[PDB]
Amino acid sequence: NEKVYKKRQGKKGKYPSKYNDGLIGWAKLPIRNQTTLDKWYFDSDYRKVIGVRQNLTRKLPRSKFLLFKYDDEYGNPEGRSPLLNAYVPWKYKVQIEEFEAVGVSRDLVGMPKIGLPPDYLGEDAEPEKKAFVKYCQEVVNDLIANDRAGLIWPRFIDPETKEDIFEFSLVSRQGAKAYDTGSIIDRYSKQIMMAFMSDVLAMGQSKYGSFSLADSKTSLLAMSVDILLKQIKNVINRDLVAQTYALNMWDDEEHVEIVYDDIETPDIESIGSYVQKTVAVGAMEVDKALSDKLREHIGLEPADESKPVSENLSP
Amino acid sequence: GEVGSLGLKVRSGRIYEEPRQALRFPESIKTFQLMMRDPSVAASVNIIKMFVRKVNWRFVPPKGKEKDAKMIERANFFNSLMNDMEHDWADFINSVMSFCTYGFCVNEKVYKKRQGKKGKYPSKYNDGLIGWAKLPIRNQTTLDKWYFDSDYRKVIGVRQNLTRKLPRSKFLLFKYDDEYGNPEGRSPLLNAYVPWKYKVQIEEFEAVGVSRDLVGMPKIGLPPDYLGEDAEPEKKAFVKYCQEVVNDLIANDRAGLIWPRFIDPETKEDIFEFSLVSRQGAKAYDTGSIIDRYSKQIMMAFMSDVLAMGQSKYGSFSLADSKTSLLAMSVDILLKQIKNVINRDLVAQTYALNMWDDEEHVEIVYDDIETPDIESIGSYVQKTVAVGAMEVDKALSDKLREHIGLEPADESKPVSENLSP
Amino acid sequence: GGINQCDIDMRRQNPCSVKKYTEYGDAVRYYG
Amino acid sequence: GGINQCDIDMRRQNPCSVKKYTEYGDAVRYYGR
Repeated sequence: NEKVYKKRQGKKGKYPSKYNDGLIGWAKLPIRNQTTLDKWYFDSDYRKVIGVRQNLTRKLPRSKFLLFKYDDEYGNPEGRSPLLNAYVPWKYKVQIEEFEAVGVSRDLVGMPKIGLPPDYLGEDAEPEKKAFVKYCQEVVNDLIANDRAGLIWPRFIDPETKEDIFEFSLVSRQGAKAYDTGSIIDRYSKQIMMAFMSDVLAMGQSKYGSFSLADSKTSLLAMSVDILLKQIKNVINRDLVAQTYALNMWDDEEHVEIVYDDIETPDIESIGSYVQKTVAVGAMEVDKALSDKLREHIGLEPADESKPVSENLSP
Repeated sequence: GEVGSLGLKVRSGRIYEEPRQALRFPESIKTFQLMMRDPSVAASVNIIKMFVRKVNWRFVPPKGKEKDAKMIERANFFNSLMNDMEHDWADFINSVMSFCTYGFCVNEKVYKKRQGKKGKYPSKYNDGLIGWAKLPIRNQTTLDKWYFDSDYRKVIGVRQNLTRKLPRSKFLLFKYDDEYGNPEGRSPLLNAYVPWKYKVQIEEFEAVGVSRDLVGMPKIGLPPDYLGEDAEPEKKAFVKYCQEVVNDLIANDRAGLIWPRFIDPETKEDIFEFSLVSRQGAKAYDTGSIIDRYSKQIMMAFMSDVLAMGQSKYGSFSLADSKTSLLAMSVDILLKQIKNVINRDLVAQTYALNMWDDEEHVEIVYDDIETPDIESIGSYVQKTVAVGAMEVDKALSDKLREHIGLEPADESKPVSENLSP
Repeated sequence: GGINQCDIDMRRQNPCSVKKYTEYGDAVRYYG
Repeated sequence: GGINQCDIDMRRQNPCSVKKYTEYGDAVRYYGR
């Protein structure tokens, strides 16, 4: 995400703004595509070289863009996508599924089969035989299992070989499929969901977990999301915030960080129980902080003492 | 500054982002109509739409400064102007909900002028102020080309091919899952193609299979002499009767048969038989469990398992509740996305064109899909105010009363005490 | 059996024939 | 059977047939039958 700065300059510029202070800012990209970066430029001993092109040239410098790596362990710019540790079950599942679909497609058990003597099939065959073959073709292409379904077939047990010559029957298989594909595919799907730790997708919301980070019952996937959010926060802090803080001048030691709230509010009843059972005995001291935290847990903002609730409109 | 660019495919103006030919603008429009036919897909993208049409919208001052009189009067102008449009706000949302089926929904804004009966696009109010009317509207099958801008960076303009090529700032575009900043975004139907294609064909094989299950069908075997035109009238009469027997045989009370039987001394086999055709095998794959797997996978893609499982006692659709369902939160992301498009789009256009040029703007908000669980809320406050923590406020006494469905109480008239015993 | 509609209609003209409860096609016909 | 996409169309034109409720390759075409 290449940072593209901006100056208000009283609007009237390439990147218009709305606050007239003539201060530096950001606009446009970010953005950028992963499939464009061709080569990553190193730096001598390979230590701390976060620079790549975007294929005169369009090479970008190290400090102009932000890099968000998933599981950076060896300092590889590409990091490690979660799909990597789910490649194999995916391939197995897709293969088996395609084999299953093909097998269902070619399940020719029960199809009508008509046995005619060879002399019937041909071009020099008598016109009646050609009509016979044509009617057999119509039967094959049109016969269904409606209520007047039936058949009047010619038949003749030849004196020799003691077998009929005209043979109408349904093709039959004398075996069963070795492996049960459905269970295999379900197992591989379960493994895939295990790889991303997204069991809640199939199993459903369990009473032993929740999506609240601040809760004591945070789910594993929620914890992974927390790790991702912390990574994003740290990258943002060391990157663009620092660049804006320095370049725009000011040059203050202490920087301002970005923070994020919770995905879902914790169990309200549990918080209430905790507060009730710990404050009526003492322990936790009531202050403005609790009074705003609980009230924003409800969904409000710190109470305005300027307008308290009436006494008349009450008991 | 802009050392890079968002070059996705740049083939011929048309976005060739998706490597699958079927799922591209000329054909993706064709495919999405097909995929909407299946009830599993259709219900999945219909529950999401229902949620959006259910919530309400109200214009409010920003996060702070809710006390300012100038801001509060501006909201009253916007709220009244929202309903002034010839198509109700809800109707606009319904047109927006083409969102899910295609991934984007252009809406060319049309601005009515000086409020005042007059004409062109008539409207109530006569404060000679600018306003909105008519389209929105728009359909996804009309947009042919998206005009670029030099280096392909930040080019939000497209035509409507007779042709009605529109500029960048004339319309609102909504992106579902904008990833590489492509105009079309990504429809939720995109990650449900594979299950759907598998589900539909295997269903279709099942229906054909039932129709072509000829086990038990009556088969009559006659000597070749009987079958023909030169056969003796007696033989031809026999064949005719067999035709009616085939055509009219049922399993009624008087069902039965009196057939000729002659075991040929040669070959030791009978010549005439009436027999029911029999199969000597079983179908390999169980189609029933196969379809069920894909149906769950389709619902998993849209995270609409509530359609199958049903409403649970630990899941809820209320956004403000602490147990929001996965699907319910998805509409929130969609709901927030529209609010984000509001940034550059109509309100800013309405604000800027009408002049003013104020730093703080007016933003639109949404309410909750369903009211949060009162019993938890009730247990919370009643058992935490007697200890302290909560400071009772007008906001508290208003939200709690609004949860039931009431409005902020007027202190002018209180409830009586003479009856209260 | 039922592989020819013209045959189907011709056989429906016969008055001395049993009347079945449900027949093929009686699910998408406006007038039964 | 039905393999040649060709023979099928020729056999799809013969008036004297039965209107099948569903056949192969039906749900992937918009203009159904």
